[PDB]
Amino acid sequence: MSEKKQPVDEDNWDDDNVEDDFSNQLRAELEKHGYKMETS
Amino acid sequence: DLYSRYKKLQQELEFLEVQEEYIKDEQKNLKK
Amino acid sequence: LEEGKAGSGLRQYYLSKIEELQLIVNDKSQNLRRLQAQRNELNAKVRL
Amino acid sequence: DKKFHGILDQGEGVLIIFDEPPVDKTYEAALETIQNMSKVVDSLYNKAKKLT
Amino acid sequence: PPGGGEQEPPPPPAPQDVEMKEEAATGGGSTGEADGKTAAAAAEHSQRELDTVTLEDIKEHVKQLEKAVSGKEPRFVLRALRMLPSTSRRLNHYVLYKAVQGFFTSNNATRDFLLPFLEEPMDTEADLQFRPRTGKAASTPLLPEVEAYLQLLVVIFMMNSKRYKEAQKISDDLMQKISTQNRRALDLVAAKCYYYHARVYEFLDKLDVVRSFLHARLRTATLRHDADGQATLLNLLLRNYLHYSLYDQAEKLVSKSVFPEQANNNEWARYLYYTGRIKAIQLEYSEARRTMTNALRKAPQHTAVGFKQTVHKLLIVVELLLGEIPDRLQFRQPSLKRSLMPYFLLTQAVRTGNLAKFNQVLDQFGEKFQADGTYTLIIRLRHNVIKTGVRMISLSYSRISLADIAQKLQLDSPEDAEFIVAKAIRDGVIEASINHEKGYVQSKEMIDIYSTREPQLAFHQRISFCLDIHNMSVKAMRFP
Amino acid sequence: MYEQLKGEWNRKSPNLSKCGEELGRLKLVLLELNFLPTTGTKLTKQQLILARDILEIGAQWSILRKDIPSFERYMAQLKCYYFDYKEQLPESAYMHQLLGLNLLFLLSQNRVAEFHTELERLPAKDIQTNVYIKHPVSLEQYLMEGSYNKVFLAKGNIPAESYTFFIDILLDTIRDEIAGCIEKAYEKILFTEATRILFFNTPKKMTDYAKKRGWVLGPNNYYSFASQQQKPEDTTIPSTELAKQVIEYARQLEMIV
Amino acid sequence: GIISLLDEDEPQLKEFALHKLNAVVNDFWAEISESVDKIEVLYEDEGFRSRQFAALVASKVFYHLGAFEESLNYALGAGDLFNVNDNSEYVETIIAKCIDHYTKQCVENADLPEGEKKPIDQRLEGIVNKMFQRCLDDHKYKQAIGIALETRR
Amino acid sequence: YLASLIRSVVALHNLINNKIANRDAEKKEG
Repeated sequence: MSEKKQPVDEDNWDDDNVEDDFSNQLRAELEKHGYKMETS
Repeated sequence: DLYSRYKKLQQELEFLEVQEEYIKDEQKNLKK
Repeated sequence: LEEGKAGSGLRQYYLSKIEELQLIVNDKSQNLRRLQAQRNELNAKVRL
Repeated sequence: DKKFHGILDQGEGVLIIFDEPPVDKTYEAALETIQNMSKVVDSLYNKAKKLT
Repeated sequence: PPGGGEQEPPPPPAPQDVEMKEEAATGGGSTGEADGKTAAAAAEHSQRELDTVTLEDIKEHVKQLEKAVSGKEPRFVLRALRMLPSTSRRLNHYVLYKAVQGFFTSNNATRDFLLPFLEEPMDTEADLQFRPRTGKAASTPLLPEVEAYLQLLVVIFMMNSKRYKEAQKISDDLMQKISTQNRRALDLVAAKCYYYHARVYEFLDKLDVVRSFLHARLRTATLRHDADGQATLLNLLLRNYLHYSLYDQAEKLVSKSVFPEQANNNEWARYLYYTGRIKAIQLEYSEARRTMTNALRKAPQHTAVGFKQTVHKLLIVVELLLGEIPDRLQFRQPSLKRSLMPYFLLTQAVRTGNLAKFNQVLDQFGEKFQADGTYTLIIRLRHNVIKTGVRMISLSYSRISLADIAQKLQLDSPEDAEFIVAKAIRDGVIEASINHEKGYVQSKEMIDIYSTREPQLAFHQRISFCLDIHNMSVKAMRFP
Repeated sequence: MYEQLKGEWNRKSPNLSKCGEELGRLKLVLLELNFLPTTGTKLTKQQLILARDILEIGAQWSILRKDIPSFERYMAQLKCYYFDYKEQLPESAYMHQLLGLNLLFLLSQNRVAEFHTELERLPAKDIQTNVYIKHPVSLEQYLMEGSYNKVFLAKGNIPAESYTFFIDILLDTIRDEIAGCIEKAYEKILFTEATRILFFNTPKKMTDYAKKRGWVLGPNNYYSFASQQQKPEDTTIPSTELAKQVIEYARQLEMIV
Repeated sequence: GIISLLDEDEPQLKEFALHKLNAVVNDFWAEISESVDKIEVLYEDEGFRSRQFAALVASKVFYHLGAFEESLNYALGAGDLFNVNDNSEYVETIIAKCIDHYTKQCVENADLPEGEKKPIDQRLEGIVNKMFQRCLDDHKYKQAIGIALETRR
Repeated sequence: YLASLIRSVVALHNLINNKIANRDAEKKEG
């Protein structure tokens, strides 16, 4: 501000928003989708 | 004299207040 | 007095407050007089 | 491939052809408004520089 | 010793030049500015004083160090005097005292000897006109020294400074009252020290007496002379009255007004953040999400560093309670990164409907949550996550069965799955229909929003707001 | 000195006759030191601490007579003692649940803004400790479940104390909400569906619902007729008010001019 | 909540009420805002001895809430207690709204020109000449003729 | 639609060009 209270108290990082969605959902993913062939 | 000028200071104030209607009403008619 | 010169002084402030507001609108009409005189000069230009 | 305009129906088995390709209100507007953003962004260099 | 001894003389001339021309050129300039015109205010040196002190708040203040004796405080505070143009000799005397530091043995006249120095402008007989210059002489020497924060025996001297600074308040209200306009200059100056009033107390204890002194100064500025004064006091209010209990939430209703006109800019943007955390504990999301998003785009310019960054962290708290949010790493800063790491994975557990991941975040990151004081939401944010999941499924599916949504959202029971959707329609979450036999949930798509009707009704507020900006442009264009 | 005061505190009161005499005894205290503005020398507040104990049981007597203005008077005093400028006072075992007596009553009147501000004074004290406050804030989580069912599961064991009067109001305020929260909008709900939440067996409350709702009374079933409900168009009149908008719209364009 | 203590109808406690009010009202200025409806009951009651002082604190919470002419309605309605406070800012506020209402009422009556005159309370015209004795005591002639032109009478 | 769409662009012509031209003459005069 610098006044008042607060002074007292592409990129891959941009792509990480979509990448972190892959961390908790469906991995990447290859091996699992590759296993879906012979399952059914 | 303080209340005396209190009644003397709104003349030019109201004179300039009506001077606002002066320029407005004149420039609108001059516009047309 | 104190009724008073501070109270009437507050009266002198409201007038100066309205006068400053009037002085504002005066300056608001000063460039507006220029915009009026401009087109009025253009009103003389179309006749020129 | 745009060679055929229409839609089918799987339940009752009927292919219905419908089209309304032209829109002159939306396309000629939104494209200019996106361009209008480029007119302001290019002027943001004038704004911020003249003030400080 | 010979090398370090010769390097001592050069630096002090630097404050003897730029810092000399700080308060002498601005104060001497504001002299003729405050004698007339005095329109508005303006008094452009008032905002110039903001460009100085805030720059001084970094370097050099008055001190430093700088390898001087800190004799700049007694320098300008004596011999005001003042009189007709002979006051230019007082500035000449201020230059003569500069050579005393670099010639004779230099001594420190600050601290214990500052008590008689604050009485000098009243003892010089007389000021005789501008209190802000004496207020500046009672602040710019003393207030930047507070950033040392030694806390030993000088805290009462900072209190003695505010004592004579309250004597300036005695001269603030009593004196003038006829086309003053110096209070508007003081409303910026008296705000800073009033923020320092909080800073001095915050290092010892909360102020019970100054809270009563706040309401006294709050109402006395209304309606007689108020420009930005009540707003800066309202900032002091919502600041401490939020962090400290209680009832101060609804206290804002009787203070508003607004208070118009908001001054100045980002001052009211962070104010919208202060009252935003209020509405955050009020649980109203619609008004809280618009006041926080507006506070981000209306707050310039930083840097540095974490002031705007850390205040933006707690600003998206209302977005975590909305139920619709993306990942917050787009607002991340490399300096704020390490600090928001417990707060980063937090919203990552909000985007997921996992109960084990949501509970592990509160357990591991609870150490950071204690300093935030945000535990109020963590109990009811579980219901916010389950609304994010049910909105994700209802938007991605026409019919969604209660048996299929049970284990996918791991509700594990049909009974509470019916209790979720029952109060979802009460909250207007989804239109999904439910047929009760076993039962199951058979819904249908929602439509008729279309184009004609609703989007054109919103355009009424769009253009009516646009023509208000036209009025904001007409008002702004008429000032020059 | 003064008294006799606590002699009737251990025996409480058989009826409201002794409660009126205890108020007359408290009236003598209000005519001397009142509630304030005596800073002290906190020794003069020792009888005010003894006053807190009889004001606590006074709220216990005020909630026993069900009178709302009487309960809020004795409670506000206990809240002002904790809101007093002197925060150091002898601790009482009832200090926890007496805040809940007002907090659970604050939930009975359904104040969402005043609920979280009550926890704002002591946010940390209501989490790691004070189970008396922790149960209703956990019960508020059950209201978001919703409960319905979980309420009686939390009602199994409570000290409480005195929460019985407020939870019965919490009952009745949920009971009329069962009729509202079920529909709109569902297609149909069977008889045994709503009967599970209504508990009892065949009370006159659901017989009253079969009438007051209206809605519909069907055999062994209920309906949302008619229809879903009333099927709002909503109106074709707003086509006229949009022209009224253009009136002032051209007016805002005429102010430029 | 000190408002809950007002349930007693005896005015003897109401004097101990306002005695608590006028002190801590700094923090309770927002708290008394919901009690304004109860202040109206104490003012409209004829058997209330503090109704003269109840109008004082009524104008306190009003002027605090932004009410100007509403404070003047309970100013003249405060009896002699409205005339007895010369202290600090609270005096000059209410009397300025009273004098402005006084000077615009006299000019209004001057345009009648005669007959059908509006009722004139003794307190709005009283502070005029009563406080004018200060001009006679302070001997200042500039303020003497000043009020003379304001009243027009 | 033509109202709201064009008035938004007319505003973009009115607001932008005015603030530019006004900030030009205002701050460079004194």
